[PDB]
Amino acid sequence: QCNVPLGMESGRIANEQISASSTYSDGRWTPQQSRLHGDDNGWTPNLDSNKEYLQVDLRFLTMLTAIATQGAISRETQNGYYVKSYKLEVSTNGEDWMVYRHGKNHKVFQANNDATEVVLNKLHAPLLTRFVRIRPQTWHSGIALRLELFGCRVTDAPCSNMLGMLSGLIADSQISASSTQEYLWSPSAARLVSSRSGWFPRIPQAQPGEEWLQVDLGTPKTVKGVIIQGARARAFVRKFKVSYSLNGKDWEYIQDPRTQQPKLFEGNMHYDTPDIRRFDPIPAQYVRVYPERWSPAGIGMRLEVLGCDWTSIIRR
Amino acid sequence: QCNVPLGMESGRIANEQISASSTYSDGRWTPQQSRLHGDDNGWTPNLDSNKEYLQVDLRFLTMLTAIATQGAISRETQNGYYVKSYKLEVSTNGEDWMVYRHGKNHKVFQANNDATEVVLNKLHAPLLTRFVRIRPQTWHSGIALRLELFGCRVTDAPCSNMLGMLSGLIADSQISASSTQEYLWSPSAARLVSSRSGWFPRIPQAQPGEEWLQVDLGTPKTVKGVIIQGARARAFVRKFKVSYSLNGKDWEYIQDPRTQQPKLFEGNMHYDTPDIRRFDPIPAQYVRVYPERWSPAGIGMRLEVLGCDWTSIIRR
Repeated sequence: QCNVPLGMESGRIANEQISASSTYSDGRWTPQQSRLHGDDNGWTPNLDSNKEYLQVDLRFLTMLTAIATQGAISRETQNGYYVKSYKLEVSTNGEDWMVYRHGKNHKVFQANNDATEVVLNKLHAPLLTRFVRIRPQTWHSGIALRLELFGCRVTDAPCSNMLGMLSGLIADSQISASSTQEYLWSPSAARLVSSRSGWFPRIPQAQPGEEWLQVDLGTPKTVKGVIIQGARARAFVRKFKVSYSLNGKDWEYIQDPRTQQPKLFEGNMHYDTPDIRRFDPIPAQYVRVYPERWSPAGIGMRLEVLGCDWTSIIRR
Repeated sequence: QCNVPLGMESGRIANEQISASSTYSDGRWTPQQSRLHGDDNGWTPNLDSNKEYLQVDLRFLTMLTAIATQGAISRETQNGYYVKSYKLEVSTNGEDWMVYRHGKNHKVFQANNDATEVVLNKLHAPLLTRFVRIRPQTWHSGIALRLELFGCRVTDAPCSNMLGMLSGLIADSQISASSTQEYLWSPSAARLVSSRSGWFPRIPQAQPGEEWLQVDLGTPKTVKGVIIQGARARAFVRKFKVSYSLNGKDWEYIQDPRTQQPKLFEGNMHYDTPDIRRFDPIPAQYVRVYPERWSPAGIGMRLEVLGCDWTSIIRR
């Protein structure tokens, strides 16, 4: 299951992966002291306010499912400090941020009640991200924070490997679309995370079923899912269908077994925070994502395909 | 507490610090024989009248809180002499004098009833001064006086040091005002005690809250009070507010916690006799005194700031 400590306490998250908006000026409450069960104070900002944050760089896209926090007792004075509530803010690139929401509004996490006890919060909806910010909203005596993050990698699941949109392994020539906003479009614009724009059809406010992004994997693969992202009025896909082809001639949609019709996948709720959509493994060389509904600003999309190698050999 | 003998009996007040308007012509009743419990006569003037005085130079600004007197018995004749009542007159410079008052009128201190006993008078209101004159009003047989003075230094209190208006440590460039009566004004005019004039705004009969004197301490300091003085129709401030700034950008007034509004400090009742106004210690580099009420002759002011060094380090 996806609830493994990501490496604050263990040290797997190295000191340099931990930063903050600021730190207490005497240098005794650095971001690097924010490790859960740490024995030397904790992180404390320059000023106590709701505009400060602790930031963890997880290096690569990671599933985040839970957060645990403590306050800290001062080694110098024995005074206890703890955060009573915080907001969560995430990013795939460090520039584009999403404040975690519960329905319409920002989720306010209830945190500590003392300086020693661990308080764990499970996300009601797990989160694909790289950068994590904890932003204290209320505190006792002052802000002090020790932290653990919980989750897993996408590739922890079997046959899940990112097939090469993000990494560039899938070349520009292998990425194509029904139409593009600009002509002499660069196919790299459609790459999950690494792109700084996105694929936009000629009129992003387009017609359902008419537009598509196609990935040619170059050889047949076992395809088990996609990761969809919006684009940099924010543009993202809200609903989509997926079709696939082994031979480049015949296509099929992934079916909703319950409805006996092409499956309508849920898209994104934000332009940056991506969403994983898995499905029953299918042999395919070509995959198309067909946007059906989108945000008010129209279709904008970055994408990655998930799977592994295919075997045309099935035993008899 | 501020009731320590200032050095008449101990000899801390040296002979040269003691003088009088005159002395008995045979030289056997000199001002230097006016020390409490002295064993050789006492001070006696050339003529017995209410126009004579004994004068003590305390050298620097000193808190005076009590006076003790005796008469004296003649070593030569065994006749006893004592002062029955006296007035008190004080000065910061030896030129400008204030007769101590009780309400509207001069305070007449009741003194001795015999030649041997000590009679102590506590001032109903303690007094910041340098020069002290005892002026006998009534006497038995004749004027003879032995004396002790009681009080303390301002710097006996913690974090109280005069920050450099009086001494010149605070340079002319660090002293400024909202407006001045004369242009090409010398900032040194505003220095507590050492100035022989004072700060006057363009129209000393001015509008409340409109005028101010500013001291720039050159670095942030812990500020714990001011000493205000009038100027040389006598000009002095009667009521004032104090504002302060750490960063030279943001200002705050010292608040009256009872009223939740800027504190209205009591000013002077005389042009020369200064008054100490302490407050809760605050970090500041810049301090402004804003006159709100003043004597009929308008705003006139000399000033000193009180405090000590600041530490931007507060332990956590």
